[PDB]
Amino acid sequence: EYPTVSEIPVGEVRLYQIADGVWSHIATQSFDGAVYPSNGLIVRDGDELLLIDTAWGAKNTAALLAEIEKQIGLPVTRAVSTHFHDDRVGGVDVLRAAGVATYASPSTRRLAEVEGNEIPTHSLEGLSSSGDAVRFGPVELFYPGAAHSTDNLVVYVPSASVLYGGCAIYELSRTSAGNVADADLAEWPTSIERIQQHYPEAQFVIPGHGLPGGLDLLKHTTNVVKAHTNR
Ligand SMILES: SC[C@H]1SC[C@@H]2Nc3ccccc3N21
Ligand SMILES: [Zn+2]
Ligand SMILES: [Zn+2]
Ligand SMILES: [Zn+2]
Repeated sequence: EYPTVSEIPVGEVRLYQIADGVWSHIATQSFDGAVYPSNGLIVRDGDELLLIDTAWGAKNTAALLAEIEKQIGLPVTRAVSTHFHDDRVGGVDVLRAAGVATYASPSTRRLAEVEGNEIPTHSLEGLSSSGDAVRFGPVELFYPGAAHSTDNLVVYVPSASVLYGGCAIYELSRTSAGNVADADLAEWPTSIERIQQHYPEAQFVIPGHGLPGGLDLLKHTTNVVKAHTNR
C-alpha cells in the first residue's frame, strides 16, 4: 500500500500515515530520463507539525504544503533538512516564505552554500561528533557519522518506533550504489553500525528513496556500499 514511484506524477505529493501522528511524504523527480521517488517525514508536535526534508524542489514543496493543509490541517511550524542535497533542501525558500522555521546542522548549511543550494535558516547545535543525539520537539536527531554525505542526519520518532534514515539508508530493491559523489564509503558501514546500536528497537525504517521496511535495511545498505567499495 506504500506509494510507488509509478503512482506519483512529478509535481504531485502523497502522504502515507505510518502511526498516530506520523506520516511520510512521497514525491517524484525526473533525472537523466528516469523517474525517482523521494521520502520525507511529518511528525505531529501537539497542535503543530514538524517536517523532515523538502519534497525535492520548490514546486513539489508547494504541493506538499498544500497536501498537508488538505489532509492534516495542522500548521507546519518547523522543518529539518537531513543533508545538503536538493532533495532535502530544495524547497527551503518556499517553506521560509510560508513562515516555516527551517533548520539544519551548521555542516549542512555550509555544504548547501558551497553547492549553491537553498540554505536552512537556523543552525542545529549538538550534532558535530559522530554518535551525537539531540531532542527536537517530538523527534530525536542523530548524527551517525559520515555516510551518504559527511553531514547526514537520521531521525527517530520514539512514540512510534519510526527510524527515518534519509539517504544514508537504501531501500531493499536498490542493489547498486546510488549518488555517492559526496559519500564517505570508508566510514559508511561504521556509521550504520552506530544507527543500529542507538535504535535497535526501531520497527519501521524509512529510506531516503523508496519503500520502507525493518532494520534489515541497515545491513542491506552496508552490503550494497561494501560491494560498491570493491567494484
Ligand atoms: S541524494 C540527492 C538527490 S538530489 C539530485 C541527485 N541525483 C539523483 C538521482 C536519483 C536519485 C537521487 C539523486 N540525488
Ligand atoms: Zn543526497
Ligand atoms: Zn526563525
Ligand atoms: Zn537522496
